[PDB]
This record gives sequence, C-alpha cells and structure tokens, in this order.
Amino acid sequence: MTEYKLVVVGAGGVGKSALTIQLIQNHFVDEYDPTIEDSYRKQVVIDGETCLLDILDTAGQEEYSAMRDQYMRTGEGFLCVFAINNTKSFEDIHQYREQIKRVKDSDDVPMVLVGNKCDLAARTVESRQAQDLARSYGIPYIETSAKTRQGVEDAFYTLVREIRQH
Ligand SMILES: Nc1nc2c(ncn2[C@@H]2O[C@H](COP(=O)(O)OP(=O)(O)NP(=O)(O)O)[C@@H](O)[C@H]2O)c(=O)[nH]1
Ligand SMILES: [Ca+2]
Ligand SMILES: [Mg+2]
Ligand code: NA
Repeated sequence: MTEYKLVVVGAGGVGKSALTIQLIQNHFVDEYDPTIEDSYRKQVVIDGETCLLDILDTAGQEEYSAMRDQYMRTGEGFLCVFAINNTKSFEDIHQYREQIKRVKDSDDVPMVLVGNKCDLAARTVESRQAQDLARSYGIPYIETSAKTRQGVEDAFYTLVREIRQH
C-alpha cells in the first residue's frame, strides 16, 4: 500500500494545523493551540488507489535551523501555506520554497502553493498574485478554508497527484 509523505510548511498562524486537522478529522480548530501533534496518518482512496498519507505538520520558522531542515527533508511533497489576509506570510513563501529546494537539492520538487483563510473578507493577497508566484515555481495554486472545508481535500489530493508525476 503506497504511502505519500507530505509536509506542511509556512509562516506562523497561517493555518497549517487547522488545515491538516480539517483534512484528517473533519473538525475546524478555531483556537490557536500551541501543542498540536506533528504527525498524522490517514488511509484514503485517491483516484482509485488505496493509500496512506503520512503528514508532517511543521511550525512557522523565523530563522535558519539545521535541525528544521533535517526534520522536513524526507518529505516527498510540500504544501507551502500562506493566508490570504496576511501579506507577510505570502512574502515569506519564497524562504520556504528556498528551504525546500535546499533540502531536496532540486528545483523540481512536488509542491502546492496554498492560500488559506479564504473565507475571510480582509484579503490582501489577490488570487492573481499567488497564481503568478506559483507559476514562477512551476506549481499549482489552490485557495482553501480550514473553517469551511473549501479546497482542503483538493490541496492535499493535488499534492499527491504532483508526487505521482515526479
Ligand atoms: N477564519 C479562518 N481562520 C483560520 C483558518 N485556518 C486557520 N485559522 C485560524 O488561524 C489561527 C491559526 O491556525 P493554526 O492552524 O494554529 O496555524 P499554524 O499555521 O498551524 N500556526 P504555527 O506555525 O504557530 O504552528 C487559529 O486561530 C485558526 O482557527 C481558516 O481557513 N479560516
Ligand atoms: Ca495590494
Ligand atoms: Mg501549528
Ligand atoms: Na519548482
């Protein structure tokens, strides 16, 4: 049974955990909880293949860290998450994608750019801006809401599909 090793990265507070817990357990964590387990497992059927997701939910990262690079370098694909109402988090994406490229030693890494919190009205990152950023990386852009479930499955399943192309 194939296992897909996914890693969730991005700035603090963008909804990495909320996305992963919505995916795995169908619950929205509406309260920012600072001790949430990093590892998740789920058996799912994706395009007719019964498979295991092994998801590593990481933290935001402000400063370079060799142990953080090591913790995430065995991912097969990466969800690079920002929030649509957090310009900073969007601008921070390129540090995360550089870290991915450094750890995989490649510019051809399975990856999905996720614009989370799409339910919220205070949008400061336009869809076009993110589409463009994603296009510059050669990856898809998908908007999600961990609160409403919009795009959540899509983002994770898209990442599996990208891993399958690699
Ligand atoms: N409205 C809304 N709020 C959300 C969404 N996703 C996350 N949140 C909220 O944003 C806050 C942070 O979410 P959380 O998942 O803890 O962020 P994180 O990226 O895992 N933070 P960290 O890197 O510090 O571990 C929580 O209050 C959460 O409820 C969303 O799609 N919509
Ligand atoms: Ca603007
Ligand atoms: Mg978290
Ligand atoms: Na790339």
